[PDB]
Amino acid sequence: SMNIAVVTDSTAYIPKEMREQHQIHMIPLQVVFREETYREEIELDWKSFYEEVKKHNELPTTSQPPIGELVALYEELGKSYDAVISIHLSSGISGTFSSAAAADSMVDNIDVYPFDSEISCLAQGFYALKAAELIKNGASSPEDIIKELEEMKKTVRAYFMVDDLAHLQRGGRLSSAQAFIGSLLKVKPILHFDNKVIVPFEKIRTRKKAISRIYELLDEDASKGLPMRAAVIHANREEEAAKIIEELSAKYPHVEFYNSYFGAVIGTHLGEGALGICWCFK
Ligand SMILES: CCCCCCCCCCCCCCCC(=O)O
Ligand SMILES: [Br-]
Ligand SMILES: [Br-]
Ligand SMILES: [Br-]
Ligand SMILES: [Br-]
Ligand SMILES: [Br-]
Ligand SMILES: [Br-]
Ligand SMILES: [Br-]
Repeated sequence: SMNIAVVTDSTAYIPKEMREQHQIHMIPLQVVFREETYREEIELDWKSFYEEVKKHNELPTTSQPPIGELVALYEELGKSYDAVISIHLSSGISGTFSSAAAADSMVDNIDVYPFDSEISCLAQGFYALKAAELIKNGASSPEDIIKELEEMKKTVRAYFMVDDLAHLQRGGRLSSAQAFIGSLLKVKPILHFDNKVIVPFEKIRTRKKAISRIYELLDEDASKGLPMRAAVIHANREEEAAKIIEELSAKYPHVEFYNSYFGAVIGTHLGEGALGICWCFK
């Protein structure tokens, strides 16, 4: 029956060729520099970001997409589609989600179904892949697709570490956590999402130990022998990510592994040297 489009914001970091394969449209968030503000992924790739930042001593900030651009995308989309699955980074770390919702009453020709992925990066990307796959196999209810995504959210996991805690501190997305701890985070932990916001998952002494702990955490799901997607995400640490994927994929042939990155908007908050691993059931 009805035609359903799929949208995600840039911070899902789905490779552009893969988005084309799967019919996934994308709305960029912004990275703000001293002179220029860019639309990430389209106007600034991840290597340029980390290169620009260190060779200009940039202290970038980020912005959600202008509500105007969301509306324009939906209006355009609505000429060929009845509904859009609009998938976004956590409502606890960005106003993007709530702008997608508010943009729905601003467009007549399409029904927007905002989905709070309560996460970001390729973990959020995974929801858009599932949505496209469902749509490809004749999913004709936007509601049924959303139900599907919410169930999948039950088993999506992500753990990550940063090199310098200062970037997160600066961007403000450790506020909730620190509001609950009652004080200031000084030592680097494993981080994860809990109730839509970033919080320490566990105290750890070294990055090496953090990775090994995350391996254990992955094994808990990877050991069931059920089909999975997983991504090792880096902020300018591609070789390190590749060694991890080399070792992990050998160990888990049933887990499809992606080498992915923190782009300009997310890397603005995590900082170069950040590393994480996420996964979910296919
Ligand atoms: C493999 C692990 C992936 C986990 C994803 C971590 C996301 C980093 C959180 C901080 C970024 C906040 C973005 C704010 C954008 C805006 O200004 O609205
Ligand atoms: Br792009
Ligand atoms: Br329409
Ligand atoms: Br509408
Ligand atoms: Br479905
Ligand atoms: Br630090
Ligand atoms: Br926060
Ligand atoms: Br660490």
